[PDB]
Amino acid sequence: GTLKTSNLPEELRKVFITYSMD
Amino acid sequence: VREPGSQACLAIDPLVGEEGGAAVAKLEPHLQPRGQPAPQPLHTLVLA
Repeated sequence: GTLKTSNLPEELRKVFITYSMD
Repeated sequence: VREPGSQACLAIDPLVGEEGGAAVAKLEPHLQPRGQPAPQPLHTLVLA
């Protein structure tokens, strides 16, 4: 196979997580 | 008695046009071969 790297800017690398205690 | 000379019966035979008829044609699509370097689906994996 061949390798690849995404051009995803840094601004799109932010993620937010919501969960519960268990 | 009468003679059929003038009133003789008639046979019939069509003037078939088969000698000049066009033929039935079969179609085949020229497949873009995968034997030639055709593209492939880029099933991607992640190196974590």
